[PDB]
Amino acid sequence: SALGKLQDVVNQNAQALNTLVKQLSSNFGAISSVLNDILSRLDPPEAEV
Amino acid sequence: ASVYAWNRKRISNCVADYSVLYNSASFSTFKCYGVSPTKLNDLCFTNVYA
Repeated sequence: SALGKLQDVVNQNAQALNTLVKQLSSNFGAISSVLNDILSRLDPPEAEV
Repeated sequence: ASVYAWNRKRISNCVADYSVLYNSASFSTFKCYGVSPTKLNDLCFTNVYA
């Protein structure tokens, strides 16, 4: 634990990046979290939404 | 079937050409939801219920 002060910095940034990446799996109200799935199914007038 | 007792047909393990239906002159209504009627032949489904 002696170098916890340095490890904490590494952990906080790794955690921040992991969270940022995980957010890509969220729908946010969309039919899918995957942009390619939306584009393959819907036409622009609906895909845009 | 009567609408109160509608008939469900399960469709699986096959090639689904939706252009035969969509480009037909014989239907008065053809409304697709959650999917474009012209992209159907590019998609794969785990099941279709008619």
